[PDB]
Amino acid sequence: EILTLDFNLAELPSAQHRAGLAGLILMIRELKKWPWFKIRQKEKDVLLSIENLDQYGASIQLNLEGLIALFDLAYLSFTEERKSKYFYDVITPQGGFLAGWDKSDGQIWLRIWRDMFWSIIKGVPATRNPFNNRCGLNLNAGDSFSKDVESVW
DNA sequence: ACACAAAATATCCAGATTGGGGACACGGTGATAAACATGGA
Repeated sequence: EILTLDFNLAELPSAQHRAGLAGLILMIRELKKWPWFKIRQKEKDVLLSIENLDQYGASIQLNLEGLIALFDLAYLSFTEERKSKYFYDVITPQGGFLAGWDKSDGQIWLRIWRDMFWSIIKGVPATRNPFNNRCGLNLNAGDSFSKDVESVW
């Protein structure tokens, strides 16, 4: 189906509420700049359109497939191997649009952001339950997850 | 027992010299613990 949402910045009580709006706008724009997103739109009829973009208000329209694609991009994770200084691997999220803008030497700035994300915001195992299962998937292979999307939808 | 008078001018230091030589710490350590919050069937 089609689901439409509208939001205003004059009623949000927390700054993080306002920050999330810009974050999701950037995520949608990053989706709009990926060929595989257009391939998904052509095949599964993915709907994700920003209607109103002004100083105060915001509007969005999306379907189930668009939400699934957004979740796949945002919650993409991979596996990294670490050696003590007897081997151990650590699951690390991809980072979303951060990889698309980080051109620094070795993406060391990305490393700091990834460490904080797993370490504090995601200290609860909940990131790991969601993050580890998601990890290692291939977008080009059509891999997707929708068990959690149904509850959110 | 009466009265009168009770000091005046010159001068009050000159030279040479006021420290020198050596040294201003050595080692060992610079806290240790206990006091949780969210998920799926």
